[PDB]
Amino acid sequence: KKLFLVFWWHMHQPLYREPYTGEYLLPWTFFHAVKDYYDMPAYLKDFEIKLNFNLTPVLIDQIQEYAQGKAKDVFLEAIRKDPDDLEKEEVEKLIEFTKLNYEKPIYRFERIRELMNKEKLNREELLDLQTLNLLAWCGRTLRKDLKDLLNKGRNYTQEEKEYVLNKYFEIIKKTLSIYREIKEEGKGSVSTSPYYHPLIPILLNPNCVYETTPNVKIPDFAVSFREDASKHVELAKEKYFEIFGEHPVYMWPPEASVSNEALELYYEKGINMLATDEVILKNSVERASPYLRYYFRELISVFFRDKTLSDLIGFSYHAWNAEDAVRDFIGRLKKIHESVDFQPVVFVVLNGENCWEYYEENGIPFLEKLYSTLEKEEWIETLTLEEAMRKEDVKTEVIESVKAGTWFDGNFLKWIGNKEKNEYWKILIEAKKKAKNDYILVAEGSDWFWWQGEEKAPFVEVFDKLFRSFVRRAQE
Ligand SMILES: OC[C@H]1O[C@H](O[C@H]2[C@H](O)[C@@H](O)[C@@H](O[C@H]3[C@H](O)[C@@H](O)[C@@H](O[C@H]4[C@H](O)[C@@H](O)[C@@H](O[C@H]5[C@H](O)[C@@H](O)[C@@H](O[C@H]6[C@H](O)[C@@H](O)[C@@H](O[C@H]7[C@H](O)[C@@H](O)[C@@H](O)O[C@@H]7CO)O[C@@H]6CO)O[C@@H]5CO)O[C@@H]4CO)O[C@@H]3CO)O[C@@H]2CO)[C@H](O)[C@@H](O)[C@@H]1O
Repeated sequence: KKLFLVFWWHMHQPLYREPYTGEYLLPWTFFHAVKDYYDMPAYLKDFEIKLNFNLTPVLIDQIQEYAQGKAKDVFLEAIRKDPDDLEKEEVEKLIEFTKLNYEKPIYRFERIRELMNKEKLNREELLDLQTLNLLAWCGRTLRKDLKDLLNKGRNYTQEEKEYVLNKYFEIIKKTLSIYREIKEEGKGSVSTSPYYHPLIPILLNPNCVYETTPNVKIPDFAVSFREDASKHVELAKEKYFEIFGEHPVYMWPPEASVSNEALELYYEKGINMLATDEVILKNSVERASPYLRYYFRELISVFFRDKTLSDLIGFSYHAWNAEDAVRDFIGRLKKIHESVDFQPVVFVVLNGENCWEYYEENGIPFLEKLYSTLEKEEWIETLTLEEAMRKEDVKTEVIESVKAGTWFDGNFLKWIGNKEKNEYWKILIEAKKKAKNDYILVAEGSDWFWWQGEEKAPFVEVFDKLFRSFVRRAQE
């Protein structure tokens, strides 16, 4: 009797490329590419288990742009430049960016603490700040090549910094290939999402917000987004086929978001399986075991992730020592295993790039201990998505209706329902009436609405500038 364990690491970045200037206004795609997007699948070279990945098409577009040397990245130019050539504005952004990341364990360099305690910075100190910002995002693979520079800790030259950049761009150029490689070796499945990561249920039917939050106020949706919802899915299928050579039969719905109408859309577009959130399961059915393969109206397979295990990795285990966290994780799988007659299916689904920066050593002690330990538990079988979709010896159940929501509390309030978030929807609704091109699809990505109307964090104004630029460009 086995427990079936399915990791599904979701990788996404909204489009940071401003459409009028072509500049990448935040460097987060570059930094998560060099730290995580290559290195998360690359674990499969060293550990013989199954791990699955989701890549949004908008992320893939940006990785390709960086791999070609085409990406004009404003912050990265502030890193690359000799400090003598830095504008005052570029020095401020470098200092701001350091302070934002300063308490993260990946930034724990003695030299950074000293630099941030100085009132002014000369060229040598700025060179250190530039290079250490780069070295802080070093991924597992380059830890070996760059160990000399990591141990040096200070007194970096312009040529050492350019060496690090050259090795980082080599990593980016290999990033799409490693996803192809682990798929072709059978080591993991790769999925995608609707193209710009929108909230499909709201594009199809905004009234679905009332199923969980009946008293919320939303704008007047006087235009249809339903064919845009189709286009997001259709364009992602085309991109996926081009990159990976298959029609996608599974997709990750952005923010785990589902509704009855969204499930019908996915099925109509040929999607046979997806996953979503446990809170949605509990909001929708009575005997709500998340260890079953569900069939929505006998038409599309639906797994519900184990929210606790997914949240433990995402939010809690960063502060634990690696042995304790892995013992706790395995102990929780043991409890699941002993609590049921059948072979349970355990989906662990979370973002694959955002949590590691809070773990000691960028999560490498934790993930190496976890994957090493899973390799030796005979009663746990890690599965690809294809295997989980087809495994015959699992328990199943038919489900006829879901309560629309997302993995944020089972509802849509992170993206709609207050004055500021509603103002973005109103802008989009008005722009949709005059849209002439697919930049209206870009503006439907969930991220713009996520950041809107929150407490003012650094660079939040950049997301707003991008959103409105795509909305403006869509109408021309
Ligand atoms: O809340 C305040 C916040 O303050 C601090 O966080 C700081 C960061 O420390 C700082 O670096 C910066 O954030 C940067 C970030 O570093 C950049 O990489 C980038 O963020 C990207 C991100 O990297 C991308 O992956 C993408 O994020 C999408 C994501 O792909 C998508 O799946 C979804 O994911 C979030 C989801 O919507 C949330 O509900 C939650 O998910 C949880 C649920 O909460 C929970 O209930 C549970 O069951 O499951 C869920 C899954 O784990 O978190 C998910 C993120 O992991 O949406 C996001 C966002 O759309 O794109 C973003 C960019 O859009 O840019 C940012 C901003 O510059 O600044 C922030 C804030 O200042 C603090 O350390 C942190 O803990 C606090 O949360």
